[PDB]
Amino acid sequence: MRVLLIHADYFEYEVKDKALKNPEPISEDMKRGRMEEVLVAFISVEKVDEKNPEEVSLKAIEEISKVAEQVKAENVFVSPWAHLSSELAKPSVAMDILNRVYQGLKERGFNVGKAPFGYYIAAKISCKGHPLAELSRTIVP
Amino acid sequence: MRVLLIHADYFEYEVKDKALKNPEPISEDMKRGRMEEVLVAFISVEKVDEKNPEEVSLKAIEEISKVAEQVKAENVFVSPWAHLSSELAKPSVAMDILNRVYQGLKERGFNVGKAPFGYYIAAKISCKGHPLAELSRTIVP
Repeated sequence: MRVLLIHADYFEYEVKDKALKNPEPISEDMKRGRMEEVLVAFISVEKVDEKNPEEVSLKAIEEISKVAEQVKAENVFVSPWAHLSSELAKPSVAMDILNRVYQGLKERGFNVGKAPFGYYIAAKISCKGHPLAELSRTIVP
Repeated sequence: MRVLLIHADYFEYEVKDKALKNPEPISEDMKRGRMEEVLVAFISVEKVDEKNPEEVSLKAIEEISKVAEQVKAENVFVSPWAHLSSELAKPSVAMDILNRVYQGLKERGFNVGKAPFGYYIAAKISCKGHPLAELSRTIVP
């Protein structure tokens, strides 16, 4: 798993076309979402993660939590992101892990948001620019 | 070299604190910059690139150009980005390659902008959300 963490003033997205034939279904109100003062977690689930969904999820939960605690973000957003890796996991594994990370961050106490899987999405973000505002982490079994 | 390419409605940045003791010097007017309808090129220069600055630069020039031509972006922005790699090049090599890529994109005919090296930078971006709007490429000797 590869993750890019961005401490942001705001992050807003709008779902555009489907990238998969059968993407994640969504209500009208899940097409757009916005959070402020938010640690955005751009997550690229890999093939190698298929071997241990739960361990990988637990590490990602913890690595993301630490940074959010260190930067004093109460809000966290989980986004799927095909763009930190070339060996990517099949969608079942990807959605599995993305939901596990989403749930475990809720369990830690953050106000957590997410984006639907399997779509092209427009987004806008304002990146803060302090020293810990942009971090990347690599997570394996 | 690792590159993330983002086709954007706009990209605006503001230089904040120095990340290096001796960063790239800049006039007042280089502290902020904005472009619209722009292919932003987030570039992470690696250790392995120290071996062939010019080849690596030529490939990056071409890979970026193709995408800009394919997405019909006349504007290209080159940003240094420490966040696509763990084995990063020393700053001399990094600035060397970043300037070569900047110059060669000017030679191709794009209106090209860049950001200063060696600073923490705040930025905002609106990502387009069509299928080719977010691409990553890996470039080696």
